[PDB]
Order: sequence, then C-alpha cells, then structure tokens
Amino acid sequence: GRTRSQQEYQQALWYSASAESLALSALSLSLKNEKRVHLEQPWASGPRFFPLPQGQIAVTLRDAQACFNLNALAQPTTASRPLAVQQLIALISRLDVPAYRAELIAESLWEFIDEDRSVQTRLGREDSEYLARSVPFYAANQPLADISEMRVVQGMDAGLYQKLKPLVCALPMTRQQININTLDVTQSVILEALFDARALLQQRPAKGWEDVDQFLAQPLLADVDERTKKQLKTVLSVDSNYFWLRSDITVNEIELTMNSLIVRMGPQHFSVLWHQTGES
Amino acid sequence: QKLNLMQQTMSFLTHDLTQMMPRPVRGDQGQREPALLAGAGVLASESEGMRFVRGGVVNPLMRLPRSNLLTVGYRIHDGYLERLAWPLTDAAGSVKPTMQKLIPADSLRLQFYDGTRWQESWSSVQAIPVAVRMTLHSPQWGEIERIWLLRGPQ
Amino acid sequence: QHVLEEKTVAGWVAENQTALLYLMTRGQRAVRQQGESDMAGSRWYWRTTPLSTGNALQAVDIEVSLHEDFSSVIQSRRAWFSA
Ligand SMILES: [Ca+2]
Ligand SMILES: [Ca+2]
Ligand SMILES: [Ca+2]
Ligand SMILES: [Cl-]
Repeated sequence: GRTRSQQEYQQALWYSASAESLALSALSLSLKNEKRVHLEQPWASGPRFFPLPQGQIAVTLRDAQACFNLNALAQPTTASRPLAVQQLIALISRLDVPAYRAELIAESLWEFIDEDRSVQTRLGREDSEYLARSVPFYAANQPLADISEMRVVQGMDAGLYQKLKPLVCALPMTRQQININTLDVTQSVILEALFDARALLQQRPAKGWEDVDQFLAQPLLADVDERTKKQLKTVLSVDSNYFWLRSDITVNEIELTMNSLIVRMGPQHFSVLWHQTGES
Repeated sequence: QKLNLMQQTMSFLTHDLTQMMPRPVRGDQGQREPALLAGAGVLASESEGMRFVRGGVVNPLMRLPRSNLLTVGYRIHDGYLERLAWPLTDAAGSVKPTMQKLIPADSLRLQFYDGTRWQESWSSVQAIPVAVRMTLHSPQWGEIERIWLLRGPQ
Repeated sequence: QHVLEEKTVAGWVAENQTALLYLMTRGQRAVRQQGESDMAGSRWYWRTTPLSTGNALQAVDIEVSLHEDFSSVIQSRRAWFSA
C-alpha cells in the first residue's frame, strides 16, 4: 500500500515541477517584450486548471514585489533610524498596535537582520534575547530567508503575525522596490505607511502607471511634500523581478499546496529560487 | 519491513531535500556556516555527510515564537544512514538533534548539479544546488543511486 | 513482496530519469531517449517518449523495464515541461 502512495506523492511533486514549468512559461511569454509589470498582463489571469491522471493542478501567479520587503532593513545605512524602520513603525501602528509595541518590533527586526551583533536601538536586542528562549538560538544577523522568520522577533504574536503577513515579505534583495502597479487595494495600509486611501489604487489605470514619476505627479498627490516624494521614489517601482507561484495539486486522495519563489534571470528567462509546502 | 524502512528513508530524504532553502546558518557557538554543508566527515559522518536548512513546516496558527524552517542532516554512523533534525535554525549548542536510525548503509557519496555541470564538492556560502545525486551502499540492497531536484525547473 | 521490491527499485530509476529531464533543454526532451541503469544489483532499461500536449508546455512518458526491448513495463511516469 505504501509503494503506491509514495509513488503518487513523488508524482505529486513532479506535477509541482510541471506546475512550475508552466509558470516559468507563462511569465516568459507575457513579459518577453515588456518593460513593466502590471495586472493587465497575461501572467496575472488565474487560476489556471489542468487535468492529470487521478488528479489536477491549480496555479496562480502573484507579484512578489507587491508588498513591503523587510529585507530593506539589511540595507547598509548610517542613520540612527533608517527609512525602512520609520515606514515599518508607521505600517505596524496602523494594525491596532500601540506606538511603543510597533517600535519594539521594528527595532527588534532591524537588529535581527543587521549583520552586526551589537545593539543600536532603544528597544531592540541581539543574541541575548534569543539565547534566553525556551529553545535557545542565535539572531539570524542576515536577510530573512522566509517571512516566517519574523514570527520570532520581540513583541510579535500570532494575531499580529497574521495581520502583518499579507503586507510584508522577505525577498532576496536589500532594496525596497514596491511595484505600485500590482499592490492589491486590500494592501492599501502600505501606502498609508509610506505616506506618513484605497482611492489611489482603486483609481489606478487599467494597464498601470508608465512610471513612478507619473504615479507621484497625479492630481491626488498634489499636497504631499517633496521630501516624501523624493524618498517614495527610492522605494516604489513599476516593474518586478520576483513572483510567487501557488500550486494546488491533487493525486487521488493526496492534496498538496506548493509555494515557489521565481526570479527573473533574463528577458525570456525565469527560474525557481526555492519552494516549500504551504498552508491551504 | 526491509521495504518499509527503505520507503521511510526515501520519504524522509524527499521531504527534506526538495524544500532546501538558500539560507546560511550560525553554528553551535554562533559561527557563520554555509547554507549547505556537505562532504567527507560532515556531522562526524563515517563517510560523506550533509547539513542544510529546509522549509515546509506547516503551523498555520503560528502559536509559539517559531519559524517554518528546520535544520536537518544525514550521515553514516555505526553502519547506518542516520537523520539528524534540529527543531529550529541557528540553534544554541545546548540544543541537541533528534537521531533517526534509517537503513543499514556504509558509504554515502554526494554530487551537486550547479545548473550547468555535476560537481563533486559544494563550497558556496549562500547558494544551493539545483540537484543532488546521492549514492550509498546498503547491505540489504547493494548500491543505490538517487537524483533529487532541490527547487524545481530552472 | 518481491514485486513490491521490484516496482520500488524500478520506481527509483523512473524518478531519477524524470529529474534528469528537468535538467535538459526543450529540444532534448522533444526526442526519444533511452538507456540502462544498474541499480540494487539488477539492470534496468529506461526510455523517455514525448507525447503531444494541448498547451503551447511539453509532455514526456518515462518507462522502466527489466527488458532491453521494453516489453513488460514495470514503472511508467508522465511529466510536463515548458515549451
Ligand atoms: Ca545591530
Ligand atoms: Ca544583528
Ligand atoms: Ca548504479
Ligand atoms: Cl537511474
């Protein structure tokens, strides 16, 4: 009996490799001659379903850069509180978290991700925090590999983790390059954070903005100050190099969800960086 | 039974290897160590050994302060393939791994596919292979070779 | 038990050759391949045959037999690739 299942689960992983192969295909084809990443492009229509013997696959692609990249905190800085830290405190505040706790978490994240082992924040802590735990461990002191690594920082819980999850990510870049064309209207608190309004995204053009300058100089952003615009210009984008694939695979009674992070390697070349079984 | 243990073994291996993460780690004292550590004597293996990070822990309530990643390893010890598992990453040296005696086995050899060629050693700090070839000799079965993709198509 | 062990070992060959298809190019996957793999003290013949798909996405069947002429296929696999 176990020979069949093991063969079938193996076959469930191969269908996941099939799912991924299709994703890379769709991405290359829809983005080959395109200079931007927006929601009227073919990759963004989903989900797609394909039959398999004794099952099926369902695939949906999303822009991985449609979120606040926490690894912007890995960026070499030399100011007492960098911009990514300011913006994350503003973001967290907006999830029903008091000013203090929002600061604790953001500063804790900064220290967890920054490569040094020394403290430079009022509330953040390095190895001692983490060696003190029920199961003791060291502070990563590097970019997060997975958004789940944030669960362990000071001042975090399940409720907030799940509130924060749809809005923040862990990409393998230290830049903040948020693709304004692919942000969902539901992720509009990000913009609230970055502007110190679902209206902006609700009224986004069908094929997105041609560039960030066009975004920033629309009537709706008249009264925002120039400094906020100059720094928003360093963190926003109309393009992306990272995508999430969700594949839901069924073989007989076996149901498997796979999340895959895809990187754009060339104009017609996309690759899978890593993948993991995910929650339904 | 001989079959069950082998099926078990292949299951553990497939679940671990196919969800490997390109994540460097801190060792028993906090020293920087590579994402994939592999080669002769890794984890005091009597043959080749390997040690890496993998994801895929499903814990949707996220109730304890823990991520969805684990550190795992394989080695030959006392004439057995053995699986070592730490319950989290960057663990303190006080944190001891579980040990799972798998199939009798006496030599574990590893090759690594970098996207272009098969190579015998792995030395990158951050990067992980596209595929791994494992060979071992089992007294129950003889020589077994298995190829795993670590992260799908490229 | 013997047949379960046989399918299990033939299954490894099939898995191994499916993985290798994902390392090859589109053009290589488009043409039939075959060979021989010695595994657990027996010799297993494998071959990979393209099938025509719906989506403009490749497919391939992977077959494993104890026989050089591929009579009596112990394990088959199907896999999809990008075109
Ligand atoms: Ca620090
Ligand atoms: Ca640090
Ligand atoms: Ca062999
Ligand atoms: Cl083989």
